[PDB]
Amino acid sequence: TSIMAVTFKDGVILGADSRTTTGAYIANRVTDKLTRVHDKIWCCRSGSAADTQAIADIVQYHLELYTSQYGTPSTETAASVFKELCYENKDNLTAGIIVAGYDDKNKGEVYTIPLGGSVHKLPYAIAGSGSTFIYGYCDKNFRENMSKEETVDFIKHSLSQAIKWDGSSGGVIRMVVLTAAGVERLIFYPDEYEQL
Amino acid sequence: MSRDAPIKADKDYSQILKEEFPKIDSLAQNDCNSALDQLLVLEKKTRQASDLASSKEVLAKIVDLLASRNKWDDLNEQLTLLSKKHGQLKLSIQYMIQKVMEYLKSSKSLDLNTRISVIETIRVVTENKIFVEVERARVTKDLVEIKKE
Amino acid sequence: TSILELGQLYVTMGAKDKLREFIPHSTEYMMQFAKSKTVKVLKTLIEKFEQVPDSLDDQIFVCEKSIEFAKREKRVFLKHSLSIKLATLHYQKKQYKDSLALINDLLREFKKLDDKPSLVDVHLLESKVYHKLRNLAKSKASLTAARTAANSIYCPTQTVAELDLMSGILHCEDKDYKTAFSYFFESFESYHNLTTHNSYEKACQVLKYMLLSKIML
Amino acid sequence: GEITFDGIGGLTEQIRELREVIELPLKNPEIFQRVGIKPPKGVLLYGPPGTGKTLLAKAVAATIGANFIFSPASGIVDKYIGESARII
Amino acid sequence: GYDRHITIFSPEGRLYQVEYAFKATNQTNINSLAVRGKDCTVVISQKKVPDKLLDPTTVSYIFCISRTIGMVVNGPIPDARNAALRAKAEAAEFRYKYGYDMPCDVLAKRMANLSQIYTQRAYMRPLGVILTFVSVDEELGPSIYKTDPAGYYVGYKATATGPKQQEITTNLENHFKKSKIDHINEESWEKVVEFAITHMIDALGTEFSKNDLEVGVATKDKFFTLSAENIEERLVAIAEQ
Amino acid sequence: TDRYSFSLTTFSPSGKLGQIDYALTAVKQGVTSLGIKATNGVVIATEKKSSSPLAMSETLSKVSLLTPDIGAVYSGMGPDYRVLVDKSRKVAHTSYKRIYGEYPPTKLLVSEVAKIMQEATQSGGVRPFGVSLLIAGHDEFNGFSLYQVDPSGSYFPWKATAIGKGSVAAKTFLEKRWNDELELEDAIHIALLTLKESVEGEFNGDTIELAIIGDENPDLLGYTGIPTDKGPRFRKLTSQEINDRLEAL
Amino acid sequence: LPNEAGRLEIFKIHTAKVKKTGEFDFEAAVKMSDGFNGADIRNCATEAGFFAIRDDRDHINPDDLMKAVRKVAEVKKLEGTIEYQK
Amino acid sequence: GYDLSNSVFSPDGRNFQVEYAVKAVENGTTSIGIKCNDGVVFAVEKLITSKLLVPQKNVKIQVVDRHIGCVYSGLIPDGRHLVNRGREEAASFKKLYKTPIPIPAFADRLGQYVQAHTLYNSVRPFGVSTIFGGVDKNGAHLYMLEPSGSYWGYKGAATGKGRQSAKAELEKLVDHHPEGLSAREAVKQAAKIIYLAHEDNKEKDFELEISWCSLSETNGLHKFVKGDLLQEAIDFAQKEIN
Amino acid sequence: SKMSLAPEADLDSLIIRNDSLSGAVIAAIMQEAGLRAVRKNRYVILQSDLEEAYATQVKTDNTVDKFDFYK
Ligand SMILES: Nc1ncnc2c1ncn2[C@@H]1O[C@H](COP(=O)(O)OP(=O)(O)OP(=O)(O)O)[C@@H](O)[C@H]1O
Ligand SMILES: [Mg+2]
Repeated sequence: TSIMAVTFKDGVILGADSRTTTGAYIANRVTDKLTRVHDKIWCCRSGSAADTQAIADIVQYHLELYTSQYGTPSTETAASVFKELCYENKDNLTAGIIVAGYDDKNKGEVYTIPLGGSVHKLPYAIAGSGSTFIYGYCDKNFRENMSKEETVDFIKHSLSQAIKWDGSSGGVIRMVVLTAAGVERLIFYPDEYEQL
Repeated sequence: MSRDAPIKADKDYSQILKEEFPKIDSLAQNDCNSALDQLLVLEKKTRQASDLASSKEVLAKIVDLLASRNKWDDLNEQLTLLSKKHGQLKLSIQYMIQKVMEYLKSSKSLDLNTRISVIETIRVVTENKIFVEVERARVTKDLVEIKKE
Repeated sequence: TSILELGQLYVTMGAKDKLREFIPHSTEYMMQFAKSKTVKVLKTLIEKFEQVPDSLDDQIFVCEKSIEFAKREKRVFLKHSLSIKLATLHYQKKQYKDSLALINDLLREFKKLDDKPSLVDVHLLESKVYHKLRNLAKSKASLTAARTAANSIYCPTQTVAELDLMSGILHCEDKDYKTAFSYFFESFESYHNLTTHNSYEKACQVLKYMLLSKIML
Repeated sequence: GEITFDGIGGLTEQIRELREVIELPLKNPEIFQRVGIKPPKGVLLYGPPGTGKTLLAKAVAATIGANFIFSPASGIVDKYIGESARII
Repeated sequence: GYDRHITIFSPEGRLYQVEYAFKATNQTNINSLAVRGKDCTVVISQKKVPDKLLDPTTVSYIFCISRTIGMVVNGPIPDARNAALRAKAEAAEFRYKYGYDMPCDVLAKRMANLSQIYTQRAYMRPLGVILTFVSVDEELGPSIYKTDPAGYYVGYKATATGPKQQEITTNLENHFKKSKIDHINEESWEKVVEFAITHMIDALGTEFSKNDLEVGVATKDKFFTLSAENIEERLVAIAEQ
Repeated sequence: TDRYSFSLTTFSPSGKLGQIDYALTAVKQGVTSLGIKATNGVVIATEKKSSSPLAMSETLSKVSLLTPDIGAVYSGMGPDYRVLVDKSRKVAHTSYKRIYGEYPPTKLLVSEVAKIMQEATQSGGVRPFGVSLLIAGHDEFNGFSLYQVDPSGSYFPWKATAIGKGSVAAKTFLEKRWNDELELEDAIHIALLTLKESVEGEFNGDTIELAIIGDENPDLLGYTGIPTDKGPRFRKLTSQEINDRLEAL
Repeated sequence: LPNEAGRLEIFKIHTAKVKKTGEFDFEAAVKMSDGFNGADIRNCATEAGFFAIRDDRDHINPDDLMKAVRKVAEVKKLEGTIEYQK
Repeated sequence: GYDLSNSVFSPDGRNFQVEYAVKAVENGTTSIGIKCNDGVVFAVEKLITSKLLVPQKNVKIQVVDRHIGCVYSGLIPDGRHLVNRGREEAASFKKLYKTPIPIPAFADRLGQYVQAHTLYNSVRPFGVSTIFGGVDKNGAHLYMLEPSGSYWGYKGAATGKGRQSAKAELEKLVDHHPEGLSAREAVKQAAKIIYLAHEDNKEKDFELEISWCSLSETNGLHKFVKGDLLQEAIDFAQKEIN
Repeated sequence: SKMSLAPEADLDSLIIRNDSLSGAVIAAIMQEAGLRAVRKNRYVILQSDLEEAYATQVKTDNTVDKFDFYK
């Protein structure tokens, strides 16, 4: 699996694949990894599917009550819930979560949560098993505060390389864009990026 | 409610535009609608006393509309719009309604104009009886003399 | 379906010799079924026959025949409903002797079987029979009974209208047009607002009685 | 202890409400003929003491100028049962 | 005889304790009026600003339970916050465990059951708030269900709450006599607000400010409140009609 | 602490438990309800009343489904029925659909719900639900049966019964109208007629709620293609259907 | 009992029943020294004439009065007046 | 009748016991809270009942998290117990969401707790009013929490005996500034109305304690105003009432 | 019958709203509606005058339908 999020001037764009391998048999190849735990904070799954999904439901539950009583969550606030649940179950559950959201105060932000439960703010994050192959490409062609169009192509190009080198990543490349402009889903068929 | 800044501000501006009243009045001949908008803001305030003070500025200005024998059609419309909006409670407009009637008497305006404007005044004060009553009977008595002829 | 649409045939129709003949043998067609849902139709069937006039003998004769089959193997409710109709038919046919005899007979047995709001009707019939025999002593006595029974809340608008109608008419004979007039207003409204299907005619009669009261006064 | 029409401040809304029952049928019982109701009679005043329930009574005696009475608390209570009835 | 002190029945077949809960909602003097539109449900409610030292924006009686369900609360403000918190907790629970946002009908019933359990405990006193839930569901359309401190709820064409709410009921009833349908047909949510305010003004015989009102509007799949500027536009439009 | 664990039910000195007498009073402040058992069905009926005329009574339910072939109807307090019917549904599923994998018998279910009442007269912080329920049903082991659940926590089988504040009137009406053999159609006509004398509201099908546990319906079962399996014996009648039966009295 | 600003309406009529150097600064202070009934407004007037007597004045000064409204209020904290009316 | 507990309820829609507990707060020390544009300036009267006492060592001011000052009046132990509970709550929030707890959020949690004890007969109603607020990313806030469990936003609040003097002059303060005053200015205005509220406590003599949380003075952290600046305010207030 | 009215006032949708009424208290409702009409300066009884009056002097009990969930 390959997941990333990258910040950009107007917000944050999210990128994922939709292949999920159990063994060599792909259980489903149209399966969306991009998860809504809040209207303007979404997340990306990797690792064992159940364990990440379970926590994401628990975080959606907890952030609903947070929004209705205590004001809205920031990208930071969401990331900590993920962190603290992974921390109590760092011996039992393994989850890779990239948490990305757009606030209007601090703009788009990326926090990543490894398997142990730690949170780290980064301008871009990559996680999974296919994203270890694209690390050097990602740091080198990453520009801070690119255009929306350049960020979309940027993640497309990185994940085409991820799919080139990982058999656990594939399917279509799905993207969610979190911005002030709204929440825009994009989708990329494999012919489109096997060239790009 | 929890702020007293609107009370202070309506008094300040009424002062300023009552010393700019001659500048406004001269502009009134160039564009009566331009002149009138200066004053309207004042009465969109929530202070009924300072709205009353600034309704005096309007009554003065609308002599020009009254005097003319085609601009009083807009006076009839303004009365209708002011009363319905909020009434600027219901104190401010009582003095306004009253002071149009005296003007119609000294201008010597035609029977037809006197009829229609006063007809608009009674359409509006119909269901109201917050103090309109007092004016309202004399206002209809003006129609009556015309309708005898 | 079969007996319901055959009464549509009957209701159409006009007062005809075939219609007359048909109905005392339509209770033979009714029994042919042997079903217990005859009850629901058998009341409406008779109601249709009453509505247009179909000769003195036949309308009483039909209704009498049904009553026999409403105790043959059927409910006490069905029987008693038809007795209320039989009694009204006799009154119109201007037999007051046959009307009174039946009325005295009905009402006493259903005090062992009292649960009935259908004796309210029987009281109002009883008042009308006495009034036309021209005794107002016992027309008043039954009418008083009927008012008491309708004080308890189960009564239709029709039922309250009938009570108002006789009460008004009694007081006119007592030479008081104040209390009569008060009932004719509420009686009148009942008929005016109850949709016309025989109500247009009674509403007309009540309006005249409202007006009569004010001439005397 | 007489005072002006408006001699309790803030409870002015209660003076207006009082005169509806008292002074409007007093001058003209005739405006209630049109209406058709039983003539307005009877008023109860109650409050926490010190609000001039009685101060109001002295105002509505003075302003109207009608015949006025007035009763001591317990000085129209006698030592004879039914002699204290006869007086009232 | 303690049948007024603990939650046990009297020989009148009534729980007095429970009746006293209804007599607290009329003491804070908040009136509400709620009508079902054609794409919205609108609820307008009084905001009492007593002093110059209260900040009116934090004065609330509209709690936003879920994304789509506002709740307006009539009666004491301590009990209001406890109820709002509970209602929210259960709704989030429902989304979590059944995988979709809680309907209004079912939310009314869930709070009704806990309020009944609070009239079944003799050491937990019921909450004395009457709760109105406004929504537009896509399974029931525009909806109002009003729950009470006893544990009774029923659906409503429109509803009112407060001490003078009998006066409001009359106006609304006439409005539904004429239309002969159980909701107002008007496709603009804004003009359903204007109608709602008209019926409130008739009932209470008082004209309103923007800070005398606090308005919540449930449109299709979102619940929001109007800010104080936006409320004034609606009150300006009352005159335009 | 919270030392309420002492019962709030106590014997009275002339015998009889005072708390449930008080709850029985609450049944006679509630609406009226009745059940007539036919030999080919059951009809149950109740009256609908509202707190506002702006309240809908098309969203008001006082007849509830416990299991598909078994319905309940109450007289008493609304709140007390509302929680308790949920508990009746719950215990049918935990103890006979997780153990015997099917919907419980009518006899069986009625007994279990009386246990729930019985522990609401035991211990502090509880008091009995002040309703009587009629539980009409059909099972495949005892046939049709009609029951009355008491706030005592006792039950009795009946042939026709009433509950509510107008119960005495209703059962005396039904005394003459019940026969050994009945039609379901006649049962409906008696049910609406009996309830006409005990309802002070309208007598339209809008405000009279009617439901039969008559013959089963396999087109409301939600699937087809097992003949063997049978559908809901319950059928709630909507308002127009109830009006047709009012004309058929 | 007089409202928050029903106390104020008595304050304007009872200050014309006394002498003053000028006092039109009631509005905040009386509102927030609430507790009074209508009879206690005229005891604030009399108590401002006791603070006057200390200073040796024959006028009510607002320096006299606003120590008065503070003092009349405090002695009235002695017992409630709790009543439940129909 | 109708005060024997708090599961009694009256036909008056009042709970009597809870109204009675507000009278304990009326017997407390005077305490004020001024909501400023950029913060809040709290001040509390600390009586000198003897020269035996040690000045500015008995705090009625306990900080919660780092940016929420809490100061109270009424029964001093009960309010310290209330603030102990809310310090645990502040920590839990910081645990779970890795951020300091907001002012509206802190208010809600305290309000449920005080609201709970006026329903249970196993736990005794509160007899405290607390005035608490601070600066978080959602602005400055000021909240007053009744023992009945009610709160609101405030442009000015007070509780204690000498709230009569304090409350009035806050109506003039809003009327001075209908867009509020500076954090700097509010130091000398929080001091000034404890000295005017020392006329409901003029039997005794007192020590002024002042604390603030404002963005522009301390950076949105709650700190104590101490040294020469505390003494500058005391010199200001001292002149006003003389 | 005693008083005049406008045909907008209903007498018969006021029976259900309160059941615990004595007749002197129905003489009170109507007499107070002729007081409320007079604050308008109306001499016919409106439903504004009659329902405003109805609400007061009819107090709230433990028997009435103001509180109802016993159905
Ligand atoms: N409302 C008020 N305004 C001015 N003075 C007042 C007022 N109320 C009372 N007083 C002063 O107190 C005196 C005595 O009060 P009064 O007997 O009028 O009160 P009350 O409300 O009728 O009390 P109670 O219910 O104990 O009879 C008055 O004559 C007057 O001097
Ligand atoms: Mg006195």
